[PDB]
Amino acid sequence: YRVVVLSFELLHAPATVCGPKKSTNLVKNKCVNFNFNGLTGTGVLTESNKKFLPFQQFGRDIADTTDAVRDPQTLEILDITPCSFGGVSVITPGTNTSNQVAVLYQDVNCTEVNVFQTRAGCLIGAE
Amino acid sequence: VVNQNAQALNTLVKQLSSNFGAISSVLNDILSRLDPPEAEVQIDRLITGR
Amino acid sequence: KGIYQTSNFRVQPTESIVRFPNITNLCPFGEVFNATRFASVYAWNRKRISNCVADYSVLYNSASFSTFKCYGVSPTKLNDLCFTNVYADSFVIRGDEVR
Amino acid sequence: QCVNLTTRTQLPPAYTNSFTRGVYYPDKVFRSSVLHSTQDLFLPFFSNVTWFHAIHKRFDNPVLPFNDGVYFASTEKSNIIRGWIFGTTLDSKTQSLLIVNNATNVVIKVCEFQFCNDPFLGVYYMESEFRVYSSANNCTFEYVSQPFLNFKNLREFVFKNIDGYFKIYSKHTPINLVRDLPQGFSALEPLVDLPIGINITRFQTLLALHRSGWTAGAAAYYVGYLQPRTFLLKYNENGTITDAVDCALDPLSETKCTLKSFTVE
Ligand SMILES: *[C@@H]1O[C@H](CO)[C@@H](O[C@@H]2O[C@H](CO)[C@@H](O)[C@H](O)[C@H]2NC(C)=O)[C@H](O)[C@H]1NC(C)=O
Repeated sequence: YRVVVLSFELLHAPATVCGPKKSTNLVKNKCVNFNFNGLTGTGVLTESNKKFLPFQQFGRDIADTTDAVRDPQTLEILDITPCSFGGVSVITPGTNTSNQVAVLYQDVNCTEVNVFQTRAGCLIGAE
Repeated sequence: VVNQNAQALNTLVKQLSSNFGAISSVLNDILSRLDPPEAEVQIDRLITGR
Repeated sequence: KGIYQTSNFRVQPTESIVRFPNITNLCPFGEVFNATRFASVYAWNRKRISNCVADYSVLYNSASFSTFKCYGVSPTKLNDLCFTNVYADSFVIRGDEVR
Repeated sequence: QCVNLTTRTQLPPAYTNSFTRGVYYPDKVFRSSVLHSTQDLFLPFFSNVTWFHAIHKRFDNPVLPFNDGVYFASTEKSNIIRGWIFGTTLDSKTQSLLIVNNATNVVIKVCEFQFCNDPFLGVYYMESEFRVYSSANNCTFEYVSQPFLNFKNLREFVFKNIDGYFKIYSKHTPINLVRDLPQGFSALEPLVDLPIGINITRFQTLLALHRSGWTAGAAAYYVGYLQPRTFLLKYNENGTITDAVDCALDPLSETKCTLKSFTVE
């Protein structure tokens, strides 16, 4: 009988030998959770125009928030945009006058929710 | 006026990466590396600071 | 009559993404398990494994191994625990003495 | 094989000015049109760097400390400088690092070498002489890589050793100045990181002799040491570091560092 025994030593030296990493597929233009080499977040990934230096991996803005990333599989730059959020307000006359209302979604495009696009947001229920 | 408002807002945004005596300033890392009984204490420290 | 801020709108994530670099320079297990000859019991052969990535799933799923046993680690969790180095000690014994 | 050379002309080493040399990228983050403040191990501005010669007869290869990191500059032509020896005892007692650049490839090896008292190489007028170590028993790490490499070339290196990681940053510059370090600004891009995990407190340099006794080619190198301090770095629109301010040099620099600007009203 042929016998092989494997022993694992984990010491104060940096870890060197261990298992592979399983990657998924890359999807753009949608609000997803993401993990790039241990950098985790939530947002929408889009095509970018920034050009990193060949040793650089991440991109930060003035307030030190990550806004660009490089795909480790294919060395391409992707921009990271927060998923939409805002306030929801109800425009009404008095209940003494009517029960009709209109709704304003603040800082949200009308395609992601009588639909009228203002700079204040998207207005539904008004002519 | 403009500069004072921008500076205050930047200070508020920057205060969000301090750990205030916890183990980490990232909620997701603490949640994924520790269990709720003690992640609760760490999260409470983060909440009081913020 | 007026306008009142009643609620908060928030878009929720759809999927989950994990990205990592290409798997290269795999550990050469075939140099040990498929060796043309082996060593004696008293003079067992030792080999060091480091500076590579090792995939135990292909080693585990093989049906050619009569005994695959250990106690302190569950074999399905050997693809993530990450160690300093690996020792491989090989020999040939009697069928009864495997225990 | 160990050979002792006894045709040296005794002379103390020189000293010279650093100017604004020795700035490297402190991480892998892209930044565009930003003034960023970083605290790290840097070479202070206008510091006194030691100058070693190799002229004919001078053959400078002493044992130097490593401290918390080393800045190494070489003003070079005709390729005399070759590599470095790192370790604590530089013998077989403990583990030592060897970086060599022979005529073919760059070899990094972490072994228990037995180093000669005067290790060197030799070039025949072709390389056929290599007397550095007598034995090397336990090798934990090996790495073959691509070649790194009036005076015409300036080679700048930064070596650090933190949490078992040996970091090497490098930069190459075409100059036309003869004796001293040129004055200017250039950032050193990261070159390699090795998870060797060994202690280093002393290091040697490796030169190549010329046989046509023996002759040492006209070469010169400079050594400086790193210290912990705060710098203000300027990233332009392509993400390159183009200027820095040492926040502890003089009062004007401290004012600039507090105001986060290169211009002060
Ligand atoms: C030892 O060699 C055998 C035969 O070459 C390997 O078994 C083969 O594995 C491949 C995997 O790609 C299969 O497609 C074949 O069907 C297998 N053949 C047989 C006869 O088993 C085995 O994987 C090798 N072991 C190691 C550790 O390298």
